[PDB]
Amino acid sequence: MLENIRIVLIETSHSGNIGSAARAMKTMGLTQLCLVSPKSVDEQSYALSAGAENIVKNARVVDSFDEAVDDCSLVIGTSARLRHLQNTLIEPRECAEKVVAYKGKIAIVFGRERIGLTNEELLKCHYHLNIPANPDYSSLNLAMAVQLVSYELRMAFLVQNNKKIEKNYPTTDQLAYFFDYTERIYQSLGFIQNQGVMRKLKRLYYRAKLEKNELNILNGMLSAVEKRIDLTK
Amino acid sequence: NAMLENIRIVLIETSHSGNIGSAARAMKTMGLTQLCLVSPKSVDEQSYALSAGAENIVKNARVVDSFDEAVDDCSLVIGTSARLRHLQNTLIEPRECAEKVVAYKGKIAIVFGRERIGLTNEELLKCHYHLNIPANPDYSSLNLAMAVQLVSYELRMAFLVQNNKKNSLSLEKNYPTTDQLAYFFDYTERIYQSLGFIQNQGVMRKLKRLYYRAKLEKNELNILNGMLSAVEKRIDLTK
Repeated sequence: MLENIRIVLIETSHSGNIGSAARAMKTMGLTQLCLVSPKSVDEQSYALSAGAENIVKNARVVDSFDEAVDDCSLVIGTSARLRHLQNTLIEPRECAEKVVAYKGKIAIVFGRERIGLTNEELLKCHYHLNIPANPDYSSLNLAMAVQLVSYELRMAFLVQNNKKIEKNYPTTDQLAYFFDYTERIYQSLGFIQNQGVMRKLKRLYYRAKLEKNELNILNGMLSAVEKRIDLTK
Repeated sequence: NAMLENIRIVLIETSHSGNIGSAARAMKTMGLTQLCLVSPKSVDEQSYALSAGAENIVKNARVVDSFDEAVDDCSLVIGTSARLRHLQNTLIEPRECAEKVVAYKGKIAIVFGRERIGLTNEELLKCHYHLNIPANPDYSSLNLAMAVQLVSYELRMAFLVQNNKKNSLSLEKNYPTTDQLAYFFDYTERIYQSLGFIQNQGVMRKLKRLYYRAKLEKNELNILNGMLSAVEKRIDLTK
């Protein structure tokens, strides 16, 4: 379900925004709202929720970011395209596709009304979600950003349910391990000297859509090489 | 630039003057600039306040008394609507809708009907397509600003994907030759037989299948040949 997604708002300054976000969530089928030290949750939150009062009432209220995301193994924060976030920057479409496919708890984290998220809060996210926007005017209202992300989450959920089609292949930990395994070895061999190799390698292996059998063989090859490396220090 | 400027956003009878502001803001975040109001109930400081830096859009908005004037000079007209069964032939959702707008060689009005009322029979008949936003069946009413934000966003995404297309087709005239890939397979074989990994021809067969299915780029082949050389140097250093 959309039930494993927690929507987290950090220090919402305007209490109406919380109602608007509850409404936007409910409109798309989301329910789990989390507020990290909201400035206030009040009659204005309840009024703007307009039928989504249940989402507001059931909101988890916590005093910290870490508390908000304590049992989520995937954490995504909304961000501007800051230079230092370039390797983990993603957009809502790809994000929605990642999320709907994820096994486990996911938190999507929206920052403060003007400021967004601090770098320290950003460091606590695995991916950084950027909404493509007018470069001259690229900050959304907090509830509208939630509305758009909630909307791509439902588009992705529906597309997936249109097939539920079905094919057992390779699981994502098996594959990310294949990467790390590949990275360790070829780094050891003097070959990998930056991220570029591992970027092309994943772009290739996705395209191929490795069968479980194929992952097996590429894995046995790593081991055979490791044996020789390990049998040479 | 923007061919987002050939798109007029029309808001039918807005109520709270703040809603005009919140819609102008949503538009500006996505690069839309043309706003038209039909008989707004009121426009005042709140229309400006809620625009949050999108005042220009509110200042320049048209204000008319009729749907006909509101869509003057637009030959593609899209009205938002509930999933009304009698409109089944012309109902579309925001993704398909944006692809059509973006390929439309003329001016387009997208008309946002009144919250929880929609458009009249006459107004619906005057739309070429009817735009419904997939939503919770149990709670499907977007307020005005939410609806404009989402349609504007799909519009911008349609615009970007179309402009990414116009560039990238020219941008992979480098695929390896048959002999290059073949050389790579014999090289993989030799090396992995040298290791003591290969015992039967099935490994190579499955590998060719994999790599042919992949359709290796020349630079990908380069990397993979580079790994085999990396492994080779190590083998050649042991014995």
